Amino acid sequence: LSAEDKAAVERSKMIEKQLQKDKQVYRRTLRLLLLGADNSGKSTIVKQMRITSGIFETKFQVDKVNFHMFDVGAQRDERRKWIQCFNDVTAIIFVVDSSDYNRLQEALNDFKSIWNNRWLRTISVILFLNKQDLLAEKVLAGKSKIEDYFPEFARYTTPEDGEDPRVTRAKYFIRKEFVDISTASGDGRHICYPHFTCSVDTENARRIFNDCKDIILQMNLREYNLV
Amino acid sequence: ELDQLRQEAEQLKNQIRDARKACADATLSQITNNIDPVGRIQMRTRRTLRGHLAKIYAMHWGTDSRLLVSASQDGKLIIWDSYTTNKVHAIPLRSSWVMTCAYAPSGNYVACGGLDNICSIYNLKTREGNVRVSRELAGHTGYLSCCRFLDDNQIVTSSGDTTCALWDIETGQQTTTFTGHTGDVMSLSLAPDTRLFVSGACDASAKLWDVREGMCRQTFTGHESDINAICFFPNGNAFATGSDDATCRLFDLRADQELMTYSHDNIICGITSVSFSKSGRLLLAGYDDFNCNVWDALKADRAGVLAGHDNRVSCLGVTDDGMAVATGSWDSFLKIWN
Amino acid sequence: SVFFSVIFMTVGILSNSLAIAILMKAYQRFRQKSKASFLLLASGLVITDFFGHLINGAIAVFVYASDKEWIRFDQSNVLCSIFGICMVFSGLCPLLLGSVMAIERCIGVTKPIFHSTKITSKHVKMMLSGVCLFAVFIALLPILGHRDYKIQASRTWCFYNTEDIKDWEDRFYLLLFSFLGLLALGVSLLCNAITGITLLRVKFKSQQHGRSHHLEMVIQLLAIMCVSCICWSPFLVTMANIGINGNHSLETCETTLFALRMATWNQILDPWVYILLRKAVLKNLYKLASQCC
Amino acid sequence: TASIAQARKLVEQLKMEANIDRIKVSKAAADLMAYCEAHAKEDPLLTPVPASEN
Amino acid sequence: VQLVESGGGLVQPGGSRKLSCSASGFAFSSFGMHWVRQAPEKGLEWVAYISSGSGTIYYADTVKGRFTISRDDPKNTLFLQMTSLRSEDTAMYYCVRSIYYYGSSPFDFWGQGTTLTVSADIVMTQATSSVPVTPGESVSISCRSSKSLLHSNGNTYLYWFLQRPGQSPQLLIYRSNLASGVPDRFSGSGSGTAFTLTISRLEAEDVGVYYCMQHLEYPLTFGAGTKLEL
Amino acid sequence: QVQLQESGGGLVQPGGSLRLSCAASGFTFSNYKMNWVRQAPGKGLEWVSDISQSGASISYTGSVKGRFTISRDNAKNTLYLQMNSLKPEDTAVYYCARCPAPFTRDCFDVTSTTYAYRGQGTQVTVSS
Ligand SMILES: O=C(O)CCC/C=C\C[C@@H]1[C@@H](/C=C/C(F)(F)COc2ccccc2)[C@H](O)C[C@@H]1O
Repeated sequence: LSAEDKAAVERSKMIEKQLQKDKQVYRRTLRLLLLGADNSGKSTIVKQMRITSGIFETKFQVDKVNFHMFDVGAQRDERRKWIQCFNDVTAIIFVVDSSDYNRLQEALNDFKSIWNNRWLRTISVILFLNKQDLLAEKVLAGKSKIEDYFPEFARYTTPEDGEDPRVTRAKYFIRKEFVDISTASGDGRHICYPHFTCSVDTENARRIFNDCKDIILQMNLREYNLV
Repeated sequence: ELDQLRQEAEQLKNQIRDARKACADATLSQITNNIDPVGRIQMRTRRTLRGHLAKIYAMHWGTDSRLLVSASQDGKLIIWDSYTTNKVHAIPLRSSWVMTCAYAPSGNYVACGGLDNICSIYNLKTREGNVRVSRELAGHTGYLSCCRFLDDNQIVTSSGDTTCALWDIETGQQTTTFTGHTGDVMSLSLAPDTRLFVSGACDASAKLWDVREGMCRQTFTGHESDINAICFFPNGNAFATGSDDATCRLFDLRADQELMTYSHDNIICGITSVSFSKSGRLLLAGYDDFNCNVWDALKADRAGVLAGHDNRVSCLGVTDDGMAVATGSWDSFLKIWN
Repeated sequence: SVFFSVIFMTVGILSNSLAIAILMKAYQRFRQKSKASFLLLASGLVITDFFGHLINGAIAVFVYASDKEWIRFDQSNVLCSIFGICMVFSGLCPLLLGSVMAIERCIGVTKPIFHSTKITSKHVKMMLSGVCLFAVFIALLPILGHRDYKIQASRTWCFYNTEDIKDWEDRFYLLLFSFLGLLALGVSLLCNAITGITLLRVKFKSQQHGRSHHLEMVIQLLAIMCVSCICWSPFLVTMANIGINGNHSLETCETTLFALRMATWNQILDPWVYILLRKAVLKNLYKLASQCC
Repeated sequence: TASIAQARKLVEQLKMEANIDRIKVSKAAADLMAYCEAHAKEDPLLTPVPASEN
Repeated sequence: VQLVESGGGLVQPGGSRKLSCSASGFAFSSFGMHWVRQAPEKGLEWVAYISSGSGTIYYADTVKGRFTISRDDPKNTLFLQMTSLRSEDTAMYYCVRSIYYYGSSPFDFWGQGTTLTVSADIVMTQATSSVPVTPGESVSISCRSSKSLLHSNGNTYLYWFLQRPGQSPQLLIYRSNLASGVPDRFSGSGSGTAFTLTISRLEAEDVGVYYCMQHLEYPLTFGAGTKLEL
Repeated sequence: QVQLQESGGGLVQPGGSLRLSCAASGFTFSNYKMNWVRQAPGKGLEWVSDISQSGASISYTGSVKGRFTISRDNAKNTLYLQMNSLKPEDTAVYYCARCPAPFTRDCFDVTSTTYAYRGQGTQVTVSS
């Protein structure tokens, strides 16, 4: 090996040390995905976190823990391709407008397609039922309800385990439908995380932190079990 | 009046179909029965390169069979040396969501891009020593899937917005634009003549475009699912395409029809990367079954299995001289086989 | 007596081989999802235990082959010293590594984000290197004190001087072994208990639907807290009693030999209870044995 | 109205593609076989090359 | 790229002096540094070499123990502390940058240097020292070494440096492989032992002294240098 | 080439019945999921129903839950959708979509706007 081979080996060792430092910095931070239809108010959720680019990154801090949330900025309606690149992330937050019933079926279909993915089957999904006040006002007005949209709502009752019982029954039925859709072909390797929030709720960061902590705990348990 | 144009297009499609079927006198299998079989070509891991902090997505060999460029989803372009195992360069990317990379034939520029919808070409022979952003061009409204170098001044880039364009490194503007496919473009493959290049998209269609004339000359719709891989034959007369149907199809430009369909009952995972050797007999296809398969271009028989990966085989590439073949998967390991 | 020794050696070799195989198979897959620090520490523990059991079995076979004539194959007192070092090492390694692993598991269960972001793989590697250096230093400590290991009354194993204890340094050493093992066992027990309590509290409060990975961990922790205690506590208690009383001990070397045998059963069963006694590992080994026969 | 323009462009593309000449399969197969037989001697993957050249 | 040296001058025998060198226009931490001396009316002579991050340091056998080279990456600076200066140490020192990889160009940029006045291995030798030639005729400079520089990998460790009166030595060929910034008129040929530098057209700015250097090992040894008068 | 020819449809009086057909050719019909999607004039693509490869897994939307009956035939490689009790809310274009990835439990973009594997769709209108 000449004097050049040793210099190349030293440069390779320096690059390896730099890559180790970059990997440590990458491990210190956590990554999250954000998905949702155009009708959903994900922009308000991004803007409230004050604690032609196809990708947008938002860096925030919760309990001295960094979080980088990545969201689609400018892409077409296709999702089957770029969804495989966002794998291995800590969690995925799917925003849904629970007020409008027309776009609810499309959101349910999208959630079912994302949950039953073959490559993303090892990543949990977080759901935030945004715009609860609008849904409450709409269901209390009496103009439109979930009866004409879903017949099962006519045979569903509130579980035994300042809000009117109508809104409670509606949100519990929505959560039950989401759980029944998620448990389908789940295999127990990843669980969903449903939560209720609005466009003014500031406690969403604590919920995201708790969900990420539970996901990391489940991953550590799966690692210890050698599944 | 849309019904008239619809029935006219249908009649034209039927005419093209019955004109192409008349040229199918015999299949390639009936002619390649007397030739001797290729046999089980056993391959061993000659080199193992580690250091990637994320999943390996794209790789490309330069003019020589020594240097190699690879991309990692952490925003890192690595320059590997297959002979000395030492890392040559490490380019930090501004966007980590990279999905493609290319090496110029002159060995001076390297392109990259992805979900950021911005194609960044960096210079490797910068007088200042450090890597500097040479040309960061934008304009596409979709994710970049593949990029290739035609010369030291022009570049071809694919995008998810179904519209491709030939970019100039000197000015950074679309020189020639094409019509586009029916779905998002997935992969490109240049011809050895550098004047034509065939592209495969999600519409199960492979279209051959020209550098001078911005239009498609032929169209192949033999597949049944999204085409994720494509590679042109060393002679420039045919090209193989791999889809998610666990089947590969060899379309010949001169014949303008499918000639060979590589498939197996036990194989169900889709094809991710396709590359040809210097002669073209060995076709190496990466599958999502954690293994790579070598097939014969004439006998269509399995010539070998590579199980040196523990995740989906995301990329593979054969050198220009056929000395070694690199394979990179999501396991952050780059295995260079004989 | 040599029959039991070679049987234990063979069983330990097979257990360590199976553990290394399963740990490599698990590391070839879990390295892409997590840090795989648990798998690396388990592999290192199994490797060092295998080497210790190999060295000890080879030395025991060499001794039994010479009809226990230490005056024949040992004139400069070189083999007995290495035997003692390789029996102060094996011991204190299988215990410090387990304590560090229990601490890491407790930190990951109580503070997952802290173990995932703050704790890196390089830190775990440096901790493992430091633990190995401390173990080999304590093993080389009697050699660096103008003394050496004395032949026990069993004439089959060299260790710290147990008979004719009149000075205070013999006492120090016997007592340091006993403590760097008692403190490690206590720390491991406390960490496992805290982890089990945390798992039970986080499971009893949640009623989503489950415990597919919590019950197995609780059973493993309980089995460890049982067997490690029942095995290592009598040996360390006997050693502490001999060190604090000297020659005034009541029982003979038979109790020491029984405690030694129970301890070598810790590290023959340690890879079993840590890797081989997992449901996935059990079914995989069963399928392999079925398809192989 | 953008559908009529797309339909006209598709019709024109099909008309321009229908004039492309095509040949038989036997000639292309023979050409590929000749190319493979000529380049077999220049393929270290097909013909095992000794370690002295690697 | 600029390499400004300072600290030279007159020094009494037995004293000490720290020659500073400020680098600009490039990544100082990426390139390895070389201190090379040149005696008045004589050839070149390598003194010391340091790598990136101070991980590998080498000195010439004649200056071992006396000189000490160091580099600071935060300030992008280089220093060479000298001890026990002798009467022979009067020379002009030059700081050169060199990066090592496949397709690189070591010793591509030579600094201005600074003057300092006081009071067995491979060696390169040249048979000819002065070649009078008209500016309309080709030039062929031959050279021979004592050991075959043809390594097992096949790389030829041969470097040519053209030093002009008043300017710094300029790199012409780093490996047959022509370097950057020089015309195509220069070419190199020969075997692992004998080497030949061919200049097709001799211009008015090509006059100077050509020095040969080998890089098979860390200890370097320059040749006598062939001067062209015109 | 993926061929999806649509048949049936038209103008139907309220309270009638229909039987829409979807002819799949050029691929193994028993290895792809088949979906029925609706498109209203001036609205977006809304998913209606879907059937898996083996015909065991079937699902419908809540708007017509229990009203329609979907079936598949691998021997003839044809999809059928029997619609009963049609209301004026069913005036829309029906599309027969296919999943691209075979042997998969599902696929993305089953109700996208522009899809290369979607037919022309039949216009089912109802008025009185
Ligand atoms: O019983 C006899 O007569 C022979 C004496 C046994 C000496 C070593 C036992 C060997 C075992 C290894 C044991 C060990 F793990 F190295 C010991 O660990 C420790 C226990 C406590 C104190 C320090 C060390 C092999 O598996 C088999 C071999 O018997």
